[PDB]
Amino acid sequence: ANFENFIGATEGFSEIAYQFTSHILTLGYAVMLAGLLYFILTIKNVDKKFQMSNILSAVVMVSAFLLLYAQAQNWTSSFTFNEEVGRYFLDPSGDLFNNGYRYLNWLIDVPMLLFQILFVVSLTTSKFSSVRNQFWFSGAMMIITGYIGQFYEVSNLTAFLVWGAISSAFFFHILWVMKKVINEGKEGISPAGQKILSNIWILFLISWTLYPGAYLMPYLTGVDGFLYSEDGVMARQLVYTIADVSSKVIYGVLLGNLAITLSK
Ligand SMILES: *C\C=C(C)/C=C/C=C(C)/C=C/C1=C(C)CCCC1(C)C
Repeated sequence: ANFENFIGATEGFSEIAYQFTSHILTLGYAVMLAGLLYFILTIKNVDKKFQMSNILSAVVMVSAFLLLYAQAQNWTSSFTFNEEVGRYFLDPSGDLFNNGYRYLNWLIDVPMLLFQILFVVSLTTSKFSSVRNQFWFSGAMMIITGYIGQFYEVSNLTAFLVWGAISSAFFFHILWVMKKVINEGKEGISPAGQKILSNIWILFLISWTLYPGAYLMPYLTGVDGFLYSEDGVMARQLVYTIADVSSKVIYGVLLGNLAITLSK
């Protein structure tokens, strides 16, 4: 159904590819647990008016920890070692590699990552509810559309790219609203706070952009290329993990540093 199931059923995964993926996916949820503690223990550092950011971050941590731990458990329990060939192949008796776990974490997270910023920075000419509604509708849509096309990653590479194209449309609209929010939030805050808001915008752009990259990591070097193999799966899962810590944990950390900066 997905690229990881196909490669695991045809050429198979080497011992290092399988060992490396389960390791990156373990490090993935382990830092979410660490992030959950950081946000809980640091709430006393920010004034009451900003604590909504810590709360939102902590709930994202929980969602990330639970679902990413299941994604890892699903990966390891999805392949078995064939001593006769020397590689890990799809196990007909297991439940297969399912991306729905990662895609459900995204759906729960988008509304909270985009909402929490509006609890630290202030808008000027924009309306609070107008920005929030645009963030929730388009953030959900980019995800349900990215999940619809992900079903044809193998079955139909045309629908894979069209759905990913529509999903991107909603994605670039978010970057647009996120840019006005950071421009308005900069007004009336000290130069120190502005610098952090600039770092946040840059981290938001790269981190969220990493996702579509992994969505295409295999079909990047062609239909018979270096990444159209077990290496493309190692790079996709790796890219997801980097974007996962950056867009969820690092992003939330920077917001807290901003809130800390604002109370002076
Ligand atoms: C886990 C938390 C968040 C905010 C995840 C965000 C993920 C993306 C922005 C993914 C975007 C996609 C794009 C742009 C196109 C293909 C489908 C994706 C969902 C991977």
